Amino acid sequence: ATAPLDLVGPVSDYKIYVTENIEELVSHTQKFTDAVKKGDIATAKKLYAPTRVYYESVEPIAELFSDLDASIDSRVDDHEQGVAAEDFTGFHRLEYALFSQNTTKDQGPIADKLLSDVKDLEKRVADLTFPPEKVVGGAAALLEEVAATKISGEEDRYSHTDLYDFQGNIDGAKKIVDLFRPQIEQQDKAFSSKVDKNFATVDKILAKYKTKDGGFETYDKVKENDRKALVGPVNTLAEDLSTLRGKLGLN
Amino acid sequence: ATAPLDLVGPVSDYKIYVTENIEELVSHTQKFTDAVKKGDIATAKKLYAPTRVYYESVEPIAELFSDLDASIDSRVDDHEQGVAAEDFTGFHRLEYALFSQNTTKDQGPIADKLLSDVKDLEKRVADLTFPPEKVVGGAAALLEEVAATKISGEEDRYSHTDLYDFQGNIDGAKKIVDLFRPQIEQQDKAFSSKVDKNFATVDKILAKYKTKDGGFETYDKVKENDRKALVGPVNTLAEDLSTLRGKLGLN
Repeated sequence: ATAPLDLVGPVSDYKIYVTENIEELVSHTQKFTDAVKKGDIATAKKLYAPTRVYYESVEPIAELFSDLDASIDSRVDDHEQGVAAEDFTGFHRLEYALFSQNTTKDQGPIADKLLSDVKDLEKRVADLTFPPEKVVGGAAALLEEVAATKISGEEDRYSHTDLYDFQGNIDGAKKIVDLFRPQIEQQDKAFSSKVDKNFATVDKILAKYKTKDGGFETYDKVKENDRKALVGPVNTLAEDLSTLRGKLGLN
Repeated sequence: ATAPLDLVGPVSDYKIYVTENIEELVSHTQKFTDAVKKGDIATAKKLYAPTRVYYESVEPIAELFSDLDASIDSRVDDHEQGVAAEDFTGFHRLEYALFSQNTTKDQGPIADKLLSDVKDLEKRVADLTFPPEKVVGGAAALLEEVAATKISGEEDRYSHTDLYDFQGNIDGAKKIVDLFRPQIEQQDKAFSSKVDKNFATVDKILAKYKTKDGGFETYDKVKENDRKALVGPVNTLAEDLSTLRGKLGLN
């Protein structure tokens, strides 16, 4: 097995990456929740998806905090009581108010809780010794999440900003693969190029829906043939990435 | 003496009719909310629409208590926050849990409040001096509600039991027309025959969707031809019935 300290290079660089994304998450969530508290629906809607990109890019770490992640990011699908669940809070609760209902009424406390929760997450990440097995395992976890809910447009059922989250997951996974390139190369000379090709295929389909202002079209614009073309490469990436924990001597 | 055709007669009889329906509403609501608290989803679903018929038949009086009516019977449409509104309670809040979400989780307090609210309504109706203009105008008020939400199937957006509510509104309006028939036919017997024929047309179409028990098909079963055939009679009735207050000197 591989001693975690032998992976300090890529693990340290990943914590720097996660920390930078978390700093941006906090600053964007401050602005997003301030807009909600101020009743500025248009500004809140514009900030929603760009803010979430920073969370979706660091899911391998955020999901280590199971209850906090649920507070920040649970979907309607996660609640027996649906949209009416008292425990349905965070981004998707505000997504419903802003995009389906066009309101900020009584959303102030939900916005305040979301800001408090992301500031909590920032502190927990600062305190965290990053386990390389969770980092390395995180790329496969991200691609499994893409396969489960993002290809089908089931992450943002009211704003339909799923492509922002999709691209964030992919970017967060590619970052992990890139950082561990030397360690992968020591055991498997062909692996990085194999996954790079499938990442490039996914990135090219996603790029068909980027906008000049720096965003994405809504999910209803994604053609059925592009949706179908994503399934294969995403599944092959998930399978390939699922071998890395073992290959690198972490489990 | 009191004249034999004095309006104190039919208004008294309407309070009896409303009182009898509210007695049934309380007993059925007890059984409906008991099932919700028990977790018996199948029984609660079967009791939902027959319970509501008694409320829908007396809406001219129930809607005089604005906050109570909202607590018992508001729709998602009535809430800026939609399904997540804390003040979304009563029949349609439980309708969402039972029919959309297939759950009774945490619905106990909502069921307790619905039973308490209909018991409140029962006491308020007993204490109420019925305003004769609200009684006589109640037939038009009910037909306007049919035209606004029942004919288009927008009353029960999760259970789709709108035909029960449709028929209940129609029956409650026909009761008012029948009670004031002696006074109306003093003034305009041709007008009364015109109203009866449109009621008979509506009842004949609705009867096409009755089931073997005193039930109705769900709204999706209503053929588009039968929907368009309902539109004319309902709108003629809404206009004709809007003249009753003036015909009886209550404007």
